[PDB]
Amino acid sequence: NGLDLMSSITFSQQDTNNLSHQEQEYLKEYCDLITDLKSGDLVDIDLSGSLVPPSDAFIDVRVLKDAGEIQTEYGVFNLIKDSQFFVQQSDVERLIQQGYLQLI
Amino acid sequence: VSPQQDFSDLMKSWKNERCSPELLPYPHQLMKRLLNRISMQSQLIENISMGFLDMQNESKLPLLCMETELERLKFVIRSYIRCRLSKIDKFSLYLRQLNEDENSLISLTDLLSKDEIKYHDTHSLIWLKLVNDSILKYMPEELQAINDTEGSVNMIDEPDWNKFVFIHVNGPPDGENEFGKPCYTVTIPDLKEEVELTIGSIYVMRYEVIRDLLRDDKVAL
Amino acid sequence: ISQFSEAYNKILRNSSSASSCQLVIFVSCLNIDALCATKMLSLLFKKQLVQSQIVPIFGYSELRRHYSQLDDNINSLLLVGFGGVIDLEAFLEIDPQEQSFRRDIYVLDAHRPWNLDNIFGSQIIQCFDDGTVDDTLGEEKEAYYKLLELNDLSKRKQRKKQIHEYEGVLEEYYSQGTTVVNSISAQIYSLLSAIGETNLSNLWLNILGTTSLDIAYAQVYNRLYPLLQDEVKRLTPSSRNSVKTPDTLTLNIQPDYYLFLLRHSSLYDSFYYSNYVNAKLSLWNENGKKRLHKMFARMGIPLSTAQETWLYMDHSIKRELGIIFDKNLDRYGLQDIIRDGFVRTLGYRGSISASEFVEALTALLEVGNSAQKLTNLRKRWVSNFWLSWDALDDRKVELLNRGIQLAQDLQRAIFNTGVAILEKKLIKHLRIYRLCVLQDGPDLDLYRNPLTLLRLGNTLIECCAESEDKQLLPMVLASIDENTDTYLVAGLTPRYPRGTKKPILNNFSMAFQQITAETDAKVRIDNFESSIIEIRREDLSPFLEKLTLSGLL
Amino acid sequence: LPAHLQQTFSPEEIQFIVENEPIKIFPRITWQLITTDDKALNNMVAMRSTEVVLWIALLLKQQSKCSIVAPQWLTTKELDRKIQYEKTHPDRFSELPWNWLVLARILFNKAKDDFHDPIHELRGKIQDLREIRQIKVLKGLKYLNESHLQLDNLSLLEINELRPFITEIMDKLREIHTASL
Repeated sequence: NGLDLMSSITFSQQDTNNLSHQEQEYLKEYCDLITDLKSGDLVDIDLSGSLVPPSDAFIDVRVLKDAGEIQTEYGVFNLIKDSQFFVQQSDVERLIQQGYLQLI
Repeated sequence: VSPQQDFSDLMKSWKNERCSPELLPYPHQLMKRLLNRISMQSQLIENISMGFLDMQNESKLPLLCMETELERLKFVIRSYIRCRLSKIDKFSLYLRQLNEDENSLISLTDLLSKDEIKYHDTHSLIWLKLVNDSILKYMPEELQAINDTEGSVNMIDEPDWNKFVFIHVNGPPDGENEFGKPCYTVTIPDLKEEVELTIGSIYVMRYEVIRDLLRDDKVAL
Repeated sequence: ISQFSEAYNKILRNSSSASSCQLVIFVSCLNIDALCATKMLSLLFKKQLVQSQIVPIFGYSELRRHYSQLDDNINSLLLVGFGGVIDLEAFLEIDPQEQSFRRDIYVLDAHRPWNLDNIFGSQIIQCFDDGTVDDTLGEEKEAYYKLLELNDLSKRKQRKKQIHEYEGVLEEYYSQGTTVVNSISAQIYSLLSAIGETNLSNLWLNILGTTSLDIAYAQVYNRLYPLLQDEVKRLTPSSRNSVKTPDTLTLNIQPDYYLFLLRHSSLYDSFYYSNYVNAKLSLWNENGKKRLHKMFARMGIPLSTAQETWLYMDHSIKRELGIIFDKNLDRYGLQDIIRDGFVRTLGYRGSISASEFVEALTALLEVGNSAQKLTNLRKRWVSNFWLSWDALDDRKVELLNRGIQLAQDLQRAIFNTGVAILEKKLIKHLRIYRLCVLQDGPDLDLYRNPLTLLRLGNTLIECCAESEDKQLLPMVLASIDENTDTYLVAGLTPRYPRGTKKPILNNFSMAFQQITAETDAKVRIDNFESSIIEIRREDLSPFLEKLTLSGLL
Repeated sequence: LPAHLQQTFSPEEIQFIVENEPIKIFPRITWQLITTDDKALNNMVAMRSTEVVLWIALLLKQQSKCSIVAPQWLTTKELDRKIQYEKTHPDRFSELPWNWLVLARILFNKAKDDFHDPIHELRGKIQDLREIRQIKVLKGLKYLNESHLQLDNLSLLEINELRPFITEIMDKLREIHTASL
């Protein structure tokens, strides 16, 4: 999840309806369960991401057919297919999980 | 009490955590003073970053430094707790059986975080609720309770104290436990005779024989 | 009109901030010089860790889609290779915002003459005109201070006579051919040396830049060798090898050849496809093809040894490669082959000729990848740009070779089809100028790219004129596959046989704008270059007739 | 849920760890910053060595505003005594900085031009000392028993690579043997 600005659980998990609704209730209840952990910190997390440590600390992201510009947080990165942003690890973590960025 | 030391202890805790087969006490005294400290510097850097634009009709370096640092240490604890929550996910039952029993130390406000306890009970709850409307309907009368039969078993597992963990022996010498020839500590495995332990050399053994050394932090993992 | 270092400190002060930054440097467009420039530029930014956007623009019309759409916080803008011809102040408009204007658009261009509206009347620039044409250039200087802001009947008549007096000479200016003075890269390096960075791969970027265009003239480049060779003298990896050594291990001077792909292809195929030698030896002809073999009979190089890849040829032939050519080539009139060139050796991988590298990148640009189709195609070129951008990096060589296996193939296409033309004698000498059109051919997919027709057009204008009396006459080409009769037609410039008296200033730029202003029949300047335009087969023929007359040259 | 690895450290994580070790630097520079854990420094004097943490040296090296010192143990003339001392004690692994692999990767990426005779030498040396030492580990690994091992002085990376293996088949081995008495 998914990740900035989560901001809702949607379009994820290609299994979708094919997987049992009994599990999906558990699932939605579970991400609802983790929203509270998100709400205790206050760290901040930013926990869902950054399993792999920052270096250093600016990277280069090459657009991958994404539109864009949807980068509202922090700044309007103005997403544009065939455009690489010499941007800090910060918004890279959040945006790489979605599927916009490609090369770290 | 120094920041650097709280950090060294943070790292120490982090390694000891990812190494050991089981859960460790929740170190609130430190982890909370860091959870206050980062709330301080994250506000401070945004304040100095915003005040910096006023002298602007210079050097971004201490700001970049600072910020990178904060990314590193905000990673560290996030690995920590993202790990512990997993071991809670695996030990939820064991912990439950540990809670219903009197002796010795249950979850309380200590063994788990005031944040973690919520995660534990809610996960446990929604899990039981999942399996309940899924496969227990259709409920065996003996199998109503989730606990030992015994066998096999279930869970119970895994407070596994015999698992191997790489350990590196470090701690202040008085010249407590040093019996020679090089140094501390005992050892005394139950199945075997002492090696015993040498301090400049890492020696892999069971987690149980060393748990007390772990408590004292006389051996890193 | 400014010190490079000071323009630099300006783009420094408006740059670094919270949030960073913001600037979009526009790399444009299809010209290898652009890469050469903006890569050392981008590396320079990464040095001070200044955030940047970098945009692969193709179409000149395409730039409007960008600048008009996304701009928010960007107080300092940079642009490359555009605006020297057509002014963006009118094109973008601007509309002054807030003296001490908030946004500074730097425009870097090698093209001349500058637009009149650009240099004088400072709004968006911050011009890069420095230092090539300063000049004066008194013709643009009197163009404004006179014009602006401009018994009484004779003073009115006198005044107006003066106004037209300035307007005539002014009309001489800005109506003219577009010709590159110096490679933008060179100047970025002049900007770079004042800051104090001597970096080796940087310098290699300069060498790449300069040698981007030697396919087309020099023109000043013949005297650029001091400005490079001295720099190659300002550094050195080791006083003596010390073989290799595995690191530094850098670029050096060698007797390089306009000969094509000597090091990464078989020798015989390296003459047979080379561009300068296509001409003098009449290689499209079967009767001339033999003359090559006679060259090899003169060299004592086996035919079988000529067919073998250059890495593996015997050592004796290598040591004699700089001699045998002296002994023989002189007799065939081929005496201009041996340049003093630059070669960077990566050691155990191989070595690479400055020029051949450029052949690799060009190779990358077109291959190895109703308005929806053209947009999607130009898009494919935009993606492909980065596939070409990556090859510049040292750490990945693995794909650079994917360029070279292409660069060979392209020639094998280009040469082939090129010969397919001369067999039918499709050249129309006309009267005022030479002209051609390809009505049919194999694999027009390769010919979609502007630069492909720049190189085919180049080998062809090079082939027709050795010289080859008389009268170097600019050439025209056309091709069509899909996108409903787009029939791309690129302007060209004559080639002197190494003895070049005048720049000669391609006039198609003007001749096309005269027609866009006349009946404008399906005429599209959409491509960034003034020499190359688009047309439809319906309106191409009346366009060709209106091209024939009135001739501006 | 850490997913990977999870029981062993990640190769990257051990660099993430080692970069917390301080090493000396040669600053070109002449705010504050307190940061948190640094403690340093009063404004660094150009042409004056000083002790700081690694990740900042690397950070300030990307900007080439500082020249890192070479470690006294990283030299080819120094390494020579170490492989000499290693061939001649086939049992013990000698004396290691314990980070030496990972510092050998890190300091070679950027700092390489700072070293005296870095080229085609030290990499040849440590790629060697990372050879005979590795096979010596695989031939010292036949003696496996529960529960003890002397791995003596051994790198963090070397620990991390073989960890799942040893601490897994020790958990199949000791598992039958504890349980058969």
